[PDB]
Amino acid sequence: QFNPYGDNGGTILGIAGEDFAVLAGDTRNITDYSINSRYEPKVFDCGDNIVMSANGFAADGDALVKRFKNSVKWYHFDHNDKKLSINSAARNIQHLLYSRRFFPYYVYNIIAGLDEDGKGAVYSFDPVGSYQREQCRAGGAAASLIMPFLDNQVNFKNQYEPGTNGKVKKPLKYLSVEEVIKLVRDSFTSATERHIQVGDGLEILIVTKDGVRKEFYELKRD
Amino acid sequence: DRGVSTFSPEGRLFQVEYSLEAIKLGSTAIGIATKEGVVLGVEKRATSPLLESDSIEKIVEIDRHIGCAMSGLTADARSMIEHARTAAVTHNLYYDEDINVESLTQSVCDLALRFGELMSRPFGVALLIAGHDADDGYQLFHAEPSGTFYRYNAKAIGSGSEGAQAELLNEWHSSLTLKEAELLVLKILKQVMEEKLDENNAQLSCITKQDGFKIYDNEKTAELIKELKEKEAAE
Amino acid sequence: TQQPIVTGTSVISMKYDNGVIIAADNLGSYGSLLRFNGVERLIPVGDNTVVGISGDISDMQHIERLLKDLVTENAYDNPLADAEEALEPSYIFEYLATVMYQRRSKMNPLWNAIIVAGVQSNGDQFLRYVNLLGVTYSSPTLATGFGAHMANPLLRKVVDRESDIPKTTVQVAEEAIVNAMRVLYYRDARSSRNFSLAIIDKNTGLTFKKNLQVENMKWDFAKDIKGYGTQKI
Amino acid sequence: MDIILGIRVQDSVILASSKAVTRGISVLKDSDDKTRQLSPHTLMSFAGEAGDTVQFAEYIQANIQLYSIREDYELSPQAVSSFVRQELAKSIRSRRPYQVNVLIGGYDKKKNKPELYQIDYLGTKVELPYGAHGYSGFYTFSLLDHHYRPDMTTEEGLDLLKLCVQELEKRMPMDFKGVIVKIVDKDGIRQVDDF
Amino acid sequence: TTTLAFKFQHGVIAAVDSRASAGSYISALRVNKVIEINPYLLGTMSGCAADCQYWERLLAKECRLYYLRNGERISVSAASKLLSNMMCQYRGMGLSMGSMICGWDKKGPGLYYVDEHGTRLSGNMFSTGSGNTYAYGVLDSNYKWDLSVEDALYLGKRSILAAAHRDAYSGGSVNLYHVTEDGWIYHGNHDVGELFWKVKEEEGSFNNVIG
Amino acid sequence: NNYDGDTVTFSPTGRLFQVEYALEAIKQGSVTVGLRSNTHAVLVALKRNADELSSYQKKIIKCDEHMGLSLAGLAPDARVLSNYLRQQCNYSSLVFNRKLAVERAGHLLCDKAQKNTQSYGGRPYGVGLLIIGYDKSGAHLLEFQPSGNVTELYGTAIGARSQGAKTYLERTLDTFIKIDGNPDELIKAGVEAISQSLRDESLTVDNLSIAIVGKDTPFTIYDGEAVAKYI
Amino acid sequence: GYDRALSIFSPDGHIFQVEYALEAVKRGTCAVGVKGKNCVVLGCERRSTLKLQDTRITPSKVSKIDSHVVLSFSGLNADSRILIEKARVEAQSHRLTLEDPVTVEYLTRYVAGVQQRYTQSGGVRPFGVSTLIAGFDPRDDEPKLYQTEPSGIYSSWSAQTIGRNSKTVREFLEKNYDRKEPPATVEECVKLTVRSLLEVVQTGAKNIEITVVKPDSDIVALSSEEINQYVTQIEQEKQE
Amino acid sequence: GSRRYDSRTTIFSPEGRLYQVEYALESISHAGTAIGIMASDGIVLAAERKVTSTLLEQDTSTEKLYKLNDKIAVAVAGLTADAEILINTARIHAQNYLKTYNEDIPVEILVRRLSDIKQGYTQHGGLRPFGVSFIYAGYDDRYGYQLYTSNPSGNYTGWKAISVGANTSAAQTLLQMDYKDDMKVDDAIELALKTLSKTTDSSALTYDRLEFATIRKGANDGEVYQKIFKPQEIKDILVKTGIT
Ligand SMILES: *[C@@](C)(CO)[C@](*)(O)[C@H](Cc1ccccc1)NC(=O)[C@H](Cc1ccc(OC)cc1)NC(=O)[C@@H](C)NC(=O)C1=CC2=CCC=CC2=C1C
Ligand SMILES: [Mg+2]
Repeated sequence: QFNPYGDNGGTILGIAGEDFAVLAGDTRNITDYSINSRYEPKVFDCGDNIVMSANGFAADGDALVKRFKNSVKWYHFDHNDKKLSINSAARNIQHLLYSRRFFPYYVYNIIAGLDEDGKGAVYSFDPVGSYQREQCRAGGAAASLIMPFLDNQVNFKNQYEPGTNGKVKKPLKYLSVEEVIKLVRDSFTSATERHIQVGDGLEILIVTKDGVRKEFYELKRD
Repeated sequence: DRGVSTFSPEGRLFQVEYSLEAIKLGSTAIGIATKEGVVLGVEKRATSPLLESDSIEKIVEIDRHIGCAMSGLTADARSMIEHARTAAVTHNLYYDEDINVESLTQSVCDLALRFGELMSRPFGVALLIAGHDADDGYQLFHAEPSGTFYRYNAKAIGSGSEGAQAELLNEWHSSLTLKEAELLVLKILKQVMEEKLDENNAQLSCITKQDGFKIYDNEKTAELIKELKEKEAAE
Repeated sequence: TQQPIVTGTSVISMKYDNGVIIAADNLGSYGSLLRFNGVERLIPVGDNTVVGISGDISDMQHIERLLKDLVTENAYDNPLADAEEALEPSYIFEYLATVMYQRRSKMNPLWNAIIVAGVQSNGDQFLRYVNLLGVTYSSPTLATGFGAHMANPLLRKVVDRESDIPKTTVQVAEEAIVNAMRVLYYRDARSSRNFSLAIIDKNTGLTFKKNLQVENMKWDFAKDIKGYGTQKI
Repeated sequence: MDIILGIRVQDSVILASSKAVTRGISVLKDSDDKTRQLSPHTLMSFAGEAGDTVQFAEYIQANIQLYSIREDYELSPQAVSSFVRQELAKSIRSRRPYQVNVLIGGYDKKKNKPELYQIDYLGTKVELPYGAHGYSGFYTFSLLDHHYRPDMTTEEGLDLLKLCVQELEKRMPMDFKGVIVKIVDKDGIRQVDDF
Repeated sequence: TTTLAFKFQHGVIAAVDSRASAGSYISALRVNKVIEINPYLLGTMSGCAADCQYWERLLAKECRLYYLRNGERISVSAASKLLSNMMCQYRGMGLSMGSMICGWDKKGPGLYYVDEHGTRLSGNMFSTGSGNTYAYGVLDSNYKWDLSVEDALYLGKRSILAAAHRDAYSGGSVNLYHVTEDGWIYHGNHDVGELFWKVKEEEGSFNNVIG
Repeated sequence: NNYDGDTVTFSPTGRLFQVEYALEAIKQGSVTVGLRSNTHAVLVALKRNADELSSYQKKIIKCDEHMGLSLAGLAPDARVLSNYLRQQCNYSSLVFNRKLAVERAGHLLCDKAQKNTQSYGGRPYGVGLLIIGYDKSGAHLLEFQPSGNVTELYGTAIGARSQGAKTYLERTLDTFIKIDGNPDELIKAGVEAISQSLRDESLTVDNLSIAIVGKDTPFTIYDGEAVAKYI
Repeated sequence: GYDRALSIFSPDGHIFQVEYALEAVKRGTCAVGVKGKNCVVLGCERRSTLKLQDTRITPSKVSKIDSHVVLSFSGLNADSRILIEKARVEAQSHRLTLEDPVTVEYLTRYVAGVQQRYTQSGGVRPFGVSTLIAGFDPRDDEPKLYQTEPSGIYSSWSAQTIGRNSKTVREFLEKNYDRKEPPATVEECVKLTVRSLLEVVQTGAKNIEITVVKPDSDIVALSSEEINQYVTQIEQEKQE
Repeated sequence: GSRRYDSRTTIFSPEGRLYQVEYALESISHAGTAIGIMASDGIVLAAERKVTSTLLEQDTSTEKLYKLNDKIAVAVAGLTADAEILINTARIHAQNYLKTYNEDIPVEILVRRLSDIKQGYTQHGGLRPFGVSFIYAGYDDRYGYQLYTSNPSGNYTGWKAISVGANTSAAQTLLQMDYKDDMKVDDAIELALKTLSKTTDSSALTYDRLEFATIRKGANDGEVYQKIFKPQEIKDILVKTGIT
């Protein structure tokens, strides 16, 4: 029997700062126990200061991104070159996903950018369209490895202030872009060690009011 | 006979031009755009004193930030309003935001030329679409059955249109207040109307960023009519 | 939904400094039966692209016709059909990729794995893969079926990453491909000795080699092997 | 839903229907009214798959109410029961059938007679002196066979109905949370508020 | 999930948890399971996240169009029915959506339970989700019509807490709402971790648990 | 006369009057000018207002990053045809990863307009279009007529009083074609060309509309104070 | 299918087919609607050219759309049946989807929308019918009276008449009906409705039909003798 | 195109009349007269065949009176072919009703259905209307004995006595004169034949130029019987009433 779905592996990670946002993902593409590509870009600049990554089944992910990029194009045509806000993009993507409620896009989607007040924003989706705005999210193969690390190191969960003994929490101080990129690289280095589908390379897209910037880092190729 | 989508030797669609004649027979509707808001006002024109005038609904809400006035075959406007309301709320569903006044107007005007041998004829009604959005601010549009729409600082449609438009030519300036615009609509309506203007045979409305689209009470309009009479008698 | 009947095995390829190489054997298998021995699975499109196909042969012949028709249609009302507005490898690939993904979304796939190899207008090397699921990826080396498991490891020793491409000559790349085809003949039960090889160079153009054979094979050591453990004679 | 009973006495029809509604392992409601008035002298109780029951009943209700307005006339219980049967017989061969069993209790003003019709989801209609759907009949029909007379009063009909519910409450494993009882006679439809 | 909602003298309380799961994995710690359809209408969510969001936001579109056509707010009864009719179109197609439509209209406070089967029930108290049985236990033993706004809010809060504790697929935080004739009022996000220890000390409950 | 009731009827001399009447609508429309060099292509359009309170009707529409047009005649028909181009440009990108050739875009418009001239019930399009673009064979300018006829040109003009601008371009042919790597000078030549079609009125800040596309220049429209530079 | 555009604009901006549909209404028998303080009355003319008629079974001029709303008309009789049927179907459809009976304003808006649709749809002609729609909204004691016409426009009326010689009876109503103090009782409302028809009807025998609609779905049709008593009392006061 | 040849069958005149309906009525006025008379104990249907021939097989012929079901019958005036199209539709509608409700269709409901079909041809479709006028004679347990008429406009009305076809003006005057409410079937039979005998365009009214039928409760106990008269039976009733 024909199985229309597949698993191309990979892992993605989005973190929202005070006035910036990052969307990272490994560059490895796989089927079963083989490597297809050591460098196959997974996170894309979709225009209007928005970045997107659809992780899971690459064919469905490429189709979704291609469709949203198209949605942005037609948003400009129909509404006098108006900028598509990150919240408006999120809602638009919900309807793209639910259009296939009965034959789903087999992908975990994340977008990142800046809200209308200039603050950092990350939006997370499930395969059928449920979404919400988040501060921190890891998606894909090694999502379960990374998310707890982010709960601990980004939102300071289970961390209290010494001397008080559990009475007073660690205060929620914001993170700089330099501090975030460290947590991203350590997240992917750790995931690469313990997950066979993660490796080869890491590509990070950083979003600020100045625009979209890229950073690439090598990972273990085994 | 002849085609419905036929061109005249002058290069105009017969049916579109004939629908414009029907709009000239309609009751007067006026719109004035200012930096404090856009005012919409209409002549109700009851055919008999037994007709309960408050049931005459020639000013209509499309969204919280968009209003609409009509003139001509007003029955034809109902499907256009229904489409406009649907388009406005549907865009809010897809994009989690208010829809631009221009984009709404364009969606309404796309229906216009969907006629042939689709509906059997063009619409016999013109619309004044007034609203506000963050990008272009306070706006007033004139939507015709030709599918064309012009933006206006001030506009009059209906039977007393060319007389009212000439008056709007002189009176409008870029520093008009909302109160000044209200009195100006009432003034020009009173000038072109057959019967004597009062709170029962004429209606006012406005759209502001804060309060959104509001139709004026008969008690509220009555005070603005009394305020008009006194200021005209003042000189 | 179907099942493949008459099939073609591995298609292998790699980039080198001035272009791309692609190769595939000339066999059409019918299950375990080596039924057809004269099947060409590399199909040139113009003088700048070669499409290598594995999987179901009836679906291959269908694709072969789509491409032939694509060239015809591109020439229509196109004075620059043999120049600026000629078909590019990227155009041909994206067309096929669109077709493959549409067919899988109708649950009626073209049971194939395709590699489009070519050289673009600006001299850039093109090498991208697509299959019955509409899955696409690109790499300095690409291979289908058994080639993915046995050929890629050998070809990745020559071009392990992007920076190794300018350092790789056509002689070295062709040698690596030919060695890979020999290894597949040793170890793939649905392969043949006879194969075709195509080189698309940005200077010398398209070279299409037919009726190639796997040679310099090692079998002599077989004489010494006796039994399955304890047998001496 | 679970249990629906019906009995036709001398001058009226009495319908009893359980109050329970269950999703998963939780009883969401214990006061549910599994019935719709089709016309002033015609009542229909129902039981079957979740959702389908109310949708079907309301659809029938709308059609009968439409007939009443059009003709300014109440259809006989027999006519209504035939209409309902045809809809169910039409439904069973559809892509997704409506899984609903009904009892129709009505008073025919022309003949001055009460009438009870039992119709299952296949479109199987039978006129009866007393009826039930599902497993309800397994426990109650022996009592009704014994005690039922056609000349019974409404009060005697209620007493025999109480005995049926008591037997169900004793021998059924499921808790159906009692029943809402309604009486259909010449004066119309009324609910017995204490049962 | 665990959601609950109940009518009382001073309107209707609505309380939900905030957990989301993907097998044994907790996919989200803080999801919003209430939708603000309008200033006087709320909608709880339980089941498939996508289904809950899509259809309840589509309900809001349809409730908004009602206001524009009629110049009047839709009733809770009519709103719940529009939603139940949507469910009947995709009858047997595999949707999973359990919701309570809470609000205040001309008949007073209104509460309707609606599920994917097209079921539509009116009532004074409901609770949906994997942990509804735990919430019902607290509600049934402590509910009155004569509850004060302060005591009512606490009941719904405490009822979710009970479920969050025992039910493995319920927890994270508690979102509270109170619906009045002037509209709904949000009564905050309450972390269960902190709330549990607070309630344990102040109430004396959860004696078995050590802290 | 008797042969102008519909588009499906030839006259005794072999003329299609409904098409000719549609052509008349273009002549009533406001003037617009098109011209190109080897590196860039430029559209210049005189916008028209209803009165002093009204805005100036937009004349130029973007179709893709590398293609767009200016209109003259029935604006709604231009919206339909431009929407069709947007879809065709977009089909070429999504399916073939290929920017649509300007020549092929003209062929598609020709064929779409033609179907309306041979069938009963419908009507010809009542608008003329000037398409500019930059593709793999350089800069291009096309003139579309609703008869179906599409023509590739160095420069042209359509609308009321368009003959004046067309004569100017016919004289300036050798000069403006050589304006390579200089967008501002090519626009100047277009603004000077459209000026030959003006009477009574002159080019003001909210009257003039300009668009340009080129080698390293996406299709962009200039309105308002952005064109004050060229007045 | 037959797609021919029958309703189209003329050079002077008129849709003749819609205007000729109004002429069919002018030919129809007179219908009148008067709303009192706590009721609405619908009066209807019956032309006495047709005797040997069976009044039991002959279609009545006033039709119930729901238990709380009624519809009378003037114009083509066959056309009116189509509007009434559609209206009745929509009334049940509204109860089924929204769980409330239609308001009088909503039902009118629907019927008016149907009439409008037939003025710009291909292959169809307009309804040669104008309607008077009256009733009381659910849980409301304020009377409602609306009018519709072939073009599709509708509006609310304190009192209104349509059909042949409607110009005359409207003239009567305009001077006799006081807005500040409408018919306080049912008697006064019926009396004014009968008086208005007596300006046009001819004989006050079987030519006048009266239907009283009160709040909370209380609708009754008066008999010949009941109406005849009003006719007697009016003329006896007139002899002075 | 095709528009050139369209007659436009469904339009109003400037006076607000439907051209084709009015012209269809003009056609019907030349058709053989049909009369219906309702009595307390039954209904009579009488109709005149148009200029017949001696070689016409009368006993197997049927051009005027048709049976819709056991309780309802119709008299035809106009195009016979058009009438048969409608009759077969009405026969099906009556059976659909019986299958659905398990009760015989009420007379008015059947009449309304046919009249609605006629109405449709005047408002949409661009086709010519049916050039037919019916007299419906029927019985049900709600209203008892009933007479209706429908015409090409799709408008229907109830009657105590009525005529359609030729000379209806003269025929209606004669019926209005001699009809009384307490009348019986045997008297109504006599009135129907006497009216035809005076209004007919023929020289004399004979058995071979007539179709006749009665609907009587004159059936054994509480039930209704339809009697389509045979040629010999029409001859006998003509002698009995004293016309021949
Ligand atoms: C209980 C947690 C039961 O698990 C609730 O019923 C909860 C309701 C709910 C959650 C979020 C939003 C609205 C309502 N249900 C779930 O969390 C639900 C459980 C579930 C799983 C699978 C099925 O179909 C077999 C039905 C029910 N979980 C999900 O739907 C999963 C797929 N959701 C996510 O993974 C997910 C939702 C989401 C929202 C925003 C951002 C990220 C999100 C993710 C990753
Ligand atoms: Mg690894």
